[PDB]
Amino acid sequence: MAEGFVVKDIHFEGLQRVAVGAALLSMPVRTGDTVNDEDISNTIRALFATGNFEDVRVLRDGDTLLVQVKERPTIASITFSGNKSVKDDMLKQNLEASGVRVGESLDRTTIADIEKGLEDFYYSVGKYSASVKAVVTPLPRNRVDLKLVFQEGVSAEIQQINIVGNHAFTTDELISHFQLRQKQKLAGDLETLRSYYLDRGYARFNIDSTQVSLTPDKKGIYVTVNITEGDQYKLSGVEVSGNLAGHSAEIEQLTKIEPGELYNGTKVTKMEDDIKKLLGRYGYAYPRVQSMPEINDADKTVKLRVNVDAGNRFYVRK
Ligand SMILES: [Mg+2]
Repeated sequence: MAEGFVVKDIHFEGLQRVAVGAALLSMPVRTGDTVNDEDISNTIRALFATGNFEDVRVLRDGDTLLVQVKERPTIASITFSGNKSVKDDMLKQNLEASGVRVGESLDRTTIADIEKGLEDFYYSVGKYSASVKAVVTPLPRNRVDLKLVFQEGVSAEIQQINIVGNHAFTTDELISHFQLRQKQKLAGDLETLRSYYLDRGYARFNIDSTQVSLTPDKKGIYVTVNITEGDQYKLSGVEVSGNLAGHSAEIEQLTKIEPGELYNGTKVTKMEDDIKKLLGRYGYAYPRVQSMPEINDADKTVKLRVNVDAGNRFYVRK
């Protein structure tokens, strides 16, 4: 039951990029409230959850609730050095989708993760021995320069690949398509494998896991891909909704199909691209188009749900 004190006011220490107003709105307490250790735990927990801080302290000072913080440094610049097989822009992109980019905060605890995530990104191009080293340099105004040093290592060529879980198609049939029109890279093989099934009605197809064993000289790899085929599915309908910018009728006309035709992953992509192209011809250069299947295992059918948001109509007068 305890009691706790009544907050007469709140003092902050450490705020820099975080507005005091935004710091207060993110806190579960304000002046006038009676705060106890439980509330202080909530406040500390809440401030940390913003992701803005590297450390939060909250303690009573007479009638004042004192909030002391250590904001994450701001990433002023990211430099990739030593890479060549994979270019700067691609590495920049890979980090951006991973919560890391110039102008944002660097969570100093996640560093090892950034290094490992990049070394792994390298698996996408046949290099399983890459090593990445993050060099963080402290700047003024709590800023930081992030430099990543790469030793890409040797590329590995597929020595052998096995498929486990394929009954509908023979392993040789499937592998026969990994030889383009060593040959193709693993990443390409998986992409080809998936499409093979998705283009033939296997709406449930899934690559469950991929085991890759690197040879002692690290120049070859042995692959085992474990898949779940599932059954073939009939497409029973295509539903499109969202913000169609007054073109539902034309887009609706692009969802035309043969009721009950086989599900086909590629036709779906084509449909979407066709919708994008249609909206482009009206001033919309960046429309959001996503598709989610509604699978009915009962009678092996699929309803395709397409969401569309036309976006910003960009007018440019010369
Ligand atoms: Mg470079």
